[PDB]
Amino acid sequence: VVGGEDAKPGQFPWQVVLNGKVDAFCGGSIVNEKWIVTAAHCVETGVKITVVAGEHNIEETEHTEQKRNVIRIIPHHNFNAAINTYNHDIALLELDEPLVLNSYVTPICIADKEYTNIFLKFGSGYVSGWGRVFHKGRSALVLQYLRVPLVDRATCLRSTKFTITNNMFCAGFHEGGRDSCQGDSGGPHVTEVEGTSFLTGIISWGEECAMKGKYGIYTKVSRYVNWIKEKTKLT
Amino acid sequence: TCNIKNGRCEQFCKNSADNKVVCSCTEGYRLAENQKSCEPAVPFPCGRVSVSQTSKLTR
Repeated sequence: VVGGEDAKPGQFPWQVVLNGKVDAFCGGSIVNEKWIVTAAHCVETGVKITVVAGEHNIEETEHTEQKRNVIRIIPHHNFNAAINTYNHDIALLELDEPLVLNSYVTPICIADKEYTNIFLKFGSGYVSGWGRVFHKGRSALVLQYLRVPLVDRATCLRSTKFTITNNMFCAGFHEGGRDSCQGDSGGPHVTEVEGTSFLTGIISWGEECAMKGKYGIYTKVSRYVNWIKEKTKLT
Repeated sequence: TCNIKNGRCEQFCKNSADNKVVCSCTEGYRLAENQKSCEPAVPFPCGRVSVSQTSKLTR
């Protein structure tokens, strides 16, 4: 996250960090004790993934962390159907052992399709992660967060030559300077509704970071809430 | 009607006979007494911050 602030411990208890061949390479959000939702481009098959919930400072500890191994990965079936489009950029990770819920490990709420869209339409969401704090620069140690305004679709379309599908939305500022960035993918875009947060998007892609005239692009979660609910049922 | 102020529902609203409204809440919550607000029904319901942060207050 470029231009954001340090989160306080337990401020975003649904945020998890993913570690693998590269440390802290993407983010994710807790759906329930056994499931994480993230971006499909962070987990294209192969490699071993480790999830850390209750994380705050990647190089310190307050003993709130819970590390789990990923036993199953489910990228949306249409992801990568069209080469290099980033359309359908969402995926689910099943944990080996359930997480124990507490003040530092809490699920993000997920409304139905209609309400997720209404919540997105509120126009202000929070994005968070341990990704780049400067375009082409270092990654964060302490979890970063930033409020980003929704951008009308027409303006979104005109900001880039790449295609913005009905499965994506733009968020950021006309002047730039504040944005999600490399490493923040898979992390959540959330909307707070009277003290309760709902997942409204997934950090997905962009052109560089925080550039004036450009915006961060997010996976539109409302189009995928039925799929999430169907794949993450607990037995 | 859910037309205005989401029918006064804290979370979800659905229109009912004669311009009436039925409020509802997400998993982990239950409709409160007023049949408008949403109440925690589990120790750690989704989307809420419970660390309260800091510790300098009445509590």
